[PDB]
Amino acid sequence: AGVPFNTKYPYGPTSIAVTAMLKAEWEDWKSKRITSNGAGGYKRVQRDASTNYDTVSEGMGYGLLLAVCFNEQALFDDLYRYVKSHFNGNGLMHWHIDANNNVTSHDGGDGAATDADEDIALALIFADKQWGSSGAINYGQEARTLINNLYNHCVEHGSYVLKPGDRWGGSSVTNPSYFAPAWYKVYAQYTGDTRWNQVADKCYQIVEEVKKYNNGTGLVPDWCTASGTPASGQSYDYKYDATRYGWRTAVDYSWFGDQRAKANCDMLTKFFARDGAKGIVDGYTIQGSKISNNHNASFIGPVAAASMTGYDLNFAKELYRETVAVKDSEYYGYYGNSLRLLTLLYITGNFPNPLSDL
Ligand SMILES: [Cl-]
Ligand SMILES: [Cl-]
Ligand SMILES: [Cl-]
Ligand SMILES: [Cl-]
Ligand SMILES: [Cl-]
Ligand SMILES: [Cl-]
Ligand SMILES: [Cl-]
Ligand SMILES: [Hg+2]
Ligand SMILES: [Hg+2]
Ligand SMILES: [Hg+2]
Ligand SMILES: [Hg+2]
Ligand SMILES: [Hg+2]
Ligand SMILES: [Hg+2]
Repeated sequence: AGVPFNTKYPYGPTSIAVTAMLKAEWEDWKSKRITSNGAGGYKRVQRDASTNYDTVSEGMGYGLLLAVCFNEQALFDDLYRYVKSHFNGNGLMHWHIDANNNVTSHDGGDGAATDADEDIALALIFADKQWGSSGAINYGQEARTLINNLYNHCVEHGSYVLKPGDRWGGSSVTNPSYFAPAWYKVYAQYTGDTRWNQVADKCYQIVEEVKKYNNGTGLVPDWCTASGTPASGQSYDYKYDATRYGWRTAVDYSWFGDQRAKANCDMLTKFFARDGAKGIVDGYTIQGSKISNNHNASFIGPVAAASMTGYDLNFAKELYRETVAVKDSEYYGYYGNSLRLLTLLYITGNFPNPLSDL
């Protein structure tokens, strides 16, 4: 079960590359990121020294996606027990918890962050399909409950706009890096709730609006309104949020053959081909202007993911090599190195649709 899946994506390349390397990188990530300290009897994904080993719900999502793909059931279950120990009044995880297991003050730590719970829900579907739900945790039941909570609290019911939190945002402000059409199609097929297809379509419509303002680069902003225009007081640049877009959105092409995903990801990949793999930096305006110049793991792997849609498979190979080569030092070892491992799973053929023949 799990890595190596030995599956072939139905569209695009099977891999742009490995199994031994992935397992070694997983053992390293697990050693550094997983702890029982401050985990309430369970396990949690901690951030790094730069934020004093706190936990964010997104990190729980990453850890569950990784743990199921690496066939780590006992660990998955303990991570999920920590998540459940932090569901808020809406059934969505508190977004920010300190190292002592207290929800944080002054930053809306009680509220949830949609991208985290979307990943947690997808990971639960994988767990159901890979291990079955008759054991200690009924993964399928937990997934259905979470998906229902996501739809009820995190989707505008008329427009289908994805909200960034359960108690704020929507058409006046949301986050393109949270957009996950392939996840939504899986939710629709797994649960039978077809409304998730309209949520996916709305994400593509937003990206189409953003094309009016991104000067043909394929870049997306960290935050924007439903008109694809700046969200007040929030970054409109392609920075540490937006970088996840190429990862989440290329998957719809590989799993479902979505031509909108390919058209968009080809644009993004083509933009990065201007400077090449070594030239990727950690901040651009959406018109392409560099605003930061660090070359790190938060930005390389997602471009490798976008490259899966086929703009240039030779460049894709170079991006794979760069993704492997650039690993962040440990003081800042949480975010980039997590995206690196997630994207490495995808671009090596080890992130199959959980509803497919595994
Ligand atoms: Cl997963
Ligand atoms: Cl993953
Ligand atoms: Cl949206
Ligand atoms: Cl949320
Ligand atoms: Cl949406
Ligand atoms: Cl939007
Ligand atoms: Cl896309
Ligand atoms: Hg995975
Ligand atoms: Hg997975
Ligand atoms: Hg939410
Ligand atoms: Hg959306
Ligand atoms: Hg937007
Ligand atoms: Hg895309």
